[PDB]
Amino acid sequence: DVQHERAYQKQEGASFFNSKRYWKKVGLGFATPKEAKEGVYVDKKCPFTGNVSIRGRILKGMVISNKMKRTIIIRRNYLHYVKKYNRFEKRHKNIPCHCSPCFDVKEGDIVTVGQCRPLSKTVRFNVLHVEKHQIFGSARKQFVLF
Amino acid sequence: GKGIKKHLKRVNAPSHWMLNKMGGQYAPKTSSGPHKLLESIPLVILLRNRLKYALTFDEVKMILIQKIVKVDNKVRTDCTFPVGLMDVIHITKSNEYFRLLYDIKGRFVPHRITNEESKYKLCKVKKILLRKGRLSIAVTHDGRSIPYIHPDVKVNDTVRLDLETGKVLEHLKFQVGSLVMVTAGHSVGRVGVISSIDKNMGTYDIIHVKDSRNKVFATRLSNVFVIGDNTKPYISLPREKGIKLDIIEERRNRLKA
Amino acid sequence: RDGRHKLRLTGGKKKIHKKKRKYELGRPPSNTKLGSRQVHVVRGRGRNYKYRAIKLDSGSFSWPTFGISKNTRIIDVVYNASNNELVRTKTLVKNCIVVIDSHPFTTWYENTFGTTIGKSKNIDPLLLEQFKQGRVLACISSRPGQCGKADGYIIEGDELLFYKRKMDKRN
RNA sequence: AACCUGGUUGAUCUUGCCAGUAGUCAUAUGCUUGUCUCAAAGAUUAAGCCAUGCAAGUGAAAGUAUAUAUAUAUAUAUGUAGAAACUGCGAACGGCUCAUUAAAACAGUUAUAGUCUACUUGACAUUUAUAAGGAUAACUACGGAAAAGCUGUAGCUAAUACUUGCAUUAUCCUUUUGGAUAAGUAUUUGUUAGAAGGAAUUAUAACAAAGAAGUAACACGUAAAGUGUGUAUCAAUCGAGUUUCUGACCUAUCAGCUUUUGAUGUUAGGGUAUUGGCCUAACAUGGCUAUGACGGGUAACGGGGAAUUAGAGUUCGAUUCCGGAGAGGGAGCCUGAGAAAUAGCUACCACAUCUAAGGAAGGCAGCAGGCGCGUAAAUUACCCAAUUCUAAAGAAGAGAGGUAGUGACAAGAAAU
RNA sequence: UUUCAAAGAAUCAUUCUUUUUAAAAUCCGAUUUUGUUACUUUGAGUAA
RNA sequence: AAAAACCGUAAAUCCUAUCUUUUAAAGGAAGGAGAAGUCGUAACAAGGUUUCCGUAGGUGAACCUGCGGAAGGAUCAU
RNA sequence: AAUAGAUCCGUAACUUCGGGAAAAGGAUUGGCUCUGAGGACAUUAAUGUUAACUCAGAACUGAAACGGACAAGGGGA
Repeated sequence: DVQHERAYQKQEGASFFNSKRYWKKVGLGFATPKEAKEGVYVDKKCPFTGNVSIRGRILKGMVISNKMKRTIIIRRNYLHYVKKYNRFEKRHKNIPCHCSPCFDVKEGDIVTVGQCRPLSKTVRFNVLHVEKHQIFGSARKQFVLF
Repeated sequence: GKGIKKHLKRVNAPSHWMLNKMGGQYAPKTSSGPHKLLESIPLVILLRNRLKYALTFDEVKMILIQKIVKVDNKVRTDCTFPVGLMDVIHITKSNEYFRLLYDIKGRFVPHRITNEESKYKLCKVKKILLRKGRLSIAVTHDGRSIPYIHPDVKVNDTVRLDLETGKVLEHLKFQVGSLVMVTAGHSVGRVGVISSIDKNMGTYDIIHVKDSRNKVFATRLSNVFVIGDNTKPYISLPREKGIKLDIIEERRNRLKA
Repeated sequence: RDGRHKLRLTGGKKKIHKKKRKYELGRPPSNTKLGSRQVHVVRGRGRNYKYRAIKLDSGSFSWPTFGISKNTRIIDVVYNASNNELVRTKTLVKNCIVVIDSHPFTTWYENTFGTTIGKSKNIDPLLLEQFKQGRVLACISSRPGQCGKADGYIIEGDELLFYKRKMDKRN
């Protein structure tokens, strides 16, 4: 039920036989969800299960497209200032961020993401905290202070 | 090719070197030593532009040939030895000991030191590692590795290392009543007791230092130096005594001669 | 060979400068097969010699159930999650499935526990019958083309269930 | 130094532009030149071509010495020295130029919990010895071709070049001490526990395995035992490589781009020093876009900076320095820690040299000078005395660089 | 549109400083924490 | 060791198409300047038919007419 | 006389926007040995029974040749 690829997800280091699943406290002030701690998903690139260790910086953004498998797109709305006219002005850049299956992602929700070691061609970030934010209109159009 | 670089232009001489613009084209790049290049000076500069013992680099070389200069009570010969943040340099031909101190103005200055207190150097350990068979070693800013430290010593404490035996004597911790120097801060050269610390989650931690004139400033946790506890600064501070002197009333003092 | 000369994120193509610097490198592929033991040494960056195995025969192998290892030699290659060509050509890779002898492990079991640390683990009938056959499955774990030698762990439990179920509703 | 005047008209008030004006560290050019200080100077176009001369080697306690010479008590022992030579180390620094470069570089600001790291420094190690084996230079002797950084056989010999290789440490019971016991560092794989960081599959401990490279068969002399050379690991150092975030010239008469040739991602693997479509196989159909992508131009190396300022700004930024790229223009490659190096090599074309015609060797966008270009730019000078580099590190090299020369590029002082 | 205000010393006739006035966890009648961000004040990292 | 193959890096030559920049080209058709040239009364007054616009057709040219507008008109008005 | 089959890649001027167009112009093509995908049927998520030739890829091999004959546009301004 948990493996269906042409391979098996090993969950490195979790041990199988001696003892007395594996999960980490990640630190940084975020908490491990009970869903992640009592789930059955197996992954290598999961922030809370894999070999990664979040270090670097922390960003926040919106979900745009969750259609992929285990990857989502995060855009970073903010304001940019111009020295000539002395008025702030809008400017944005999106960034592909990996998602663990323990988190349910929906379009428009506010997500916090942390920096991780290069994981794909241009995916270098992993989601940590997700809060439910409803949307009206288009997620692409919608802008928030974050 | 793109190998390790081997020159430093005179304009690109480090900040505290105080070298003239037209006096040539290049400043010496210190060989890989016990301290960072950005925060240490070569003995050539130290004995030339401060001690004024010689007038040419080759004269300095002829001085260095005789085994007269000593660092940490042992012999050194290469003209590119960065002295480092804290140490003792001995000259036996005149039986004089110098110790590197800072100024409230942000530089390096040698300080005359008597023989008794010249045998004590103070080193802040930078890392604590564990080796095979449970032996704990400490790596200092001095580029020196001290094995078999007490379990008492923590990461930020300072250790009274002896120069000759290469062994520890005592530890000094970091309460709000411990004298601490600032290494490379923009307010470098201030001696204080530190009012308190401020630990930040996963970032730099900022510590507040209080002075003898009730002035309070803040500094990054990385570049502090435990120099002694509330009793006294254990080693001899320079003439300015490590208290930073305000600019206008400093001009007043300079004018009143 | 590593970091340029391909399209960008948005979909365009970047203009090319910065003639290839050597430290990108990208050494030519090395393919290790089954035969007589023979290895080569490669002058890796920083004078760190790297062992490139070209023909391997034997190495280390481990029971995870008892947490033990015993030297032996591989027999045949039967499956890999990667492309089918590497298992049809009898080569070795990091996460491949191969066939091993049973006699050294059986002799160790007899000398240790008797009968044909933390002992008394009750083993399993499915692996018991495979041992009775005498040629068993095992999954390689190390990288032969990196370490110059082979090592793997014998497959047990639902892992072997999945492997063998894909092996043989079956052809 | 927060500045205005002539010009539309028969005369007037306007909008409006032309012109006047002053600066440039902005160049050329015309005249003229009684001094001193100071000093820009073939970037503009031709990153076009080059005669010539040089531009990187290295020996003062310390590898190696019957090329070789001397000096001390009497073939005796030492020395003082030594070209030629093998080897170590640098030569991958510097200097020069800006054609390519438009989220690429660059700057600020992270991460490397995803790596490597020459010299040096500090701690410090594991499974025949009253001193081990060959293998060769310089050289001697026969040559050869025109020539070059050309070379065969014969004989040799050395070394810190190459290569074999001489114990012993730790732990438990009665409990100073008697007995018993264990013997692998990295690196790799499998199974457990587990001072620091914020979080480890961290440090480490135990077990099952594999397994490198060693631990001094090398030379000199200081306290009234020392140093040199070289070796395993850890750390720092002198750094480099990837890398997050934010930031740019004009243009829509470039609106839809990318995806069979990897486009975007998942799985697994090869590969690299680590990670990654870097690459391989399978699978998914995805990613960017009027917040201007994809395209095109730039008489575009980026930055701190320069010109002008009342303050806003606009324009120049090759150019003392930081970083990037390059050595004709692509491609490749050895050695070496570190080069995809060019005063290292290989191959093509375009050039071009010498040539006994058979064949050789080439890169001045290094310091000087020549041709060509154009309005446009300096001596084939002196010296490592100053700075600082290289090495076997005082005594030798250094067109890096300093001085001299030409110099109404500019700037300052001041006679008639 | 969602916390207003009141009170006291010190220059000259003003300005200025200082205390409290709800509810909820914290302390045996007192001891004391009660959004994010833009913004703004400060700092440290700030090559020459 | 020459030598040979293999996936691979890929120099260099040619063909094909496209793009970018200058240039030829018989003639054709514009604009400008020039000089007292030639033909007319078009416009400025009720400019001698008020002027102008949008559009279709015609004339040697300035122009004209038809249709619907505007007053910047020659009317601020039984 | 030149190819002409099939797959794949690419395809201009003009235009009544329907086409031109199979434009032009290219690449592959055999034998043997394999890999994968494409169905129906019955038992309490799992195990069995059974059927086409159709495509995509792979090594190996040959005097580098393979629409091997038979069959079949020469294009362009």
